[PDB]
Amino acid sequence: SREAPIEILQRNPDQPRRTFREEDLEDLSNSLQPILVRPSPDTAGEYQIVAGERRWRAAQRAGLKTVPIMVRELDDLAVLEIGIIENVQRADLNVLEEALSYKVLMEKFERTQENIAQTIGKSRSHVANTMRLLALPDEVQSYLVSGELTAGHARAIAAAADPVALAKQIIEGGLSVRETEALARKAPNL
Amino acid sequence: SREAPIEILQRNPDTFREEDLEDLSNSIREKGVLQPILVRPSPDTAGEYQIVAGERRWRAAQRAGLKTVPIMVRELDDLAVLEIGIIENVQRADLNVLEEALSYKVLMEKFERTQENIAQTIGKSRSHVANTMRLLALPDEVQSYLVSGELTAGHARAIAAAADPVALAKQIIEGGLSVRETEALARKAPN
DNA sequence: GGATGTTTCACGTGAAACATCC
DNA sequence: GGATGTTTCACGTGAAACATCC
Repeated sequence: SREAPIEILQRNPDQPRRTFREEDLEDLSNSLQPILVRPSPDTAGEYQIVAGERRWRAAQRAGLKTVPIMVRELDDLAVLEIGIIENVQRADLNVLEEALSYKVLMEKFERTQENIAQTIGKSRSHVANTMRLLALPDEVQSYLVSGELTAGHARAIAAAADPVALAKQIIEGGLSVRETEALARKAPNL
Repeated sequence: SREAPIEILQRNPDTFREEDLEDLSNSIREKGVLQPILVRPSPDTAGEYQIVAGERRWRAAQRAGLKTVPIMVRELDDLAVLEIGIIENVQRADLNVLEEALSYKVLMEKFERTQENIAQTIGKSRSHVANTMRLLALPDEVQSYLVSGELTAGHARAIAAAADPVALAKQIIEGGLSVRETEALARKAPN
């Protein structure tokens, strides 16, 4: 890990516009984990960030003249890929955003579930079940982000026919996940 | 600490997480502002006060719809700055359970806060605050297993009240027992 | 009665087990 | 056979219930 001026690092225009909560950044600012960089295609002696955009922003706030980088050369697709795998590992994301990240890793980057799981540190089951939530009706996906349903609830009624009817039953009756599992079990499937 | 209308307080002109504020709001809703707000006479108004410490609970009380909130006309004592420093550090949530327990013990002893007070402040439940602190009563051996990972909070908490906890900890690790199992183990201690 | 000490157990998670597809 | 699709259920957390102290 080489020391580098904070001036000569730049964010990746290609990988989507990451925004971070002021609170989280003010916290980090106030708090020596190297930033993963690669030689800048735009400049010559400058580096581009592949991972650690938060700490970079935090270091700027903390007023450091020079910040620890760790360089490695990397295809534009590899930097897109690491960008998504980093974003998932952040605990900020919600389950639908998390599922999309898994779908994109699997489609556009031809990764196996088992691959994604090993990479992101969860289990394959989890990766699989998370993605399945994208198959749910819009109505049911609304309840997931509103908070009216939990992942556990939604996942247990994914395989049912007329999930919306079960979701309504769950909310009205304030049912547990265990209860919904028994409900969906004795209901037809599509 | 005199009770004062929420109307007559104002912020220091020189972000708080919705979740955290909704939580506090609801605590103040049930138990009321358990920790006085430090104020000083308003330079802007005349009969109004300006807040020196407790902007969060003020905002929380407004959400809870309290007509009047407990104030204390007082400046920031070095102990007040030590106190805020610890309460901020706990809220960060980077810290581990033993560090968390110490923070609660110090808030309770050196700053004479009630468990219920600490809970409302830091946003966990009283039980939790109580049970977390109890882990400090465990032998060093057992506290080692908590940070090593060999035991979980749930395990340790369930054998705190036992005599010879170390013997139970050894039983747990050797037998790879669940928390439910340890609860049944400790339950059949004689008393 | 209200602060503190301790136990009990319903909860959603998460991954292992099982089922089906490629 | 190994990836993927889905179900089942053991797990620790977390907070309400219970117990004890002043």
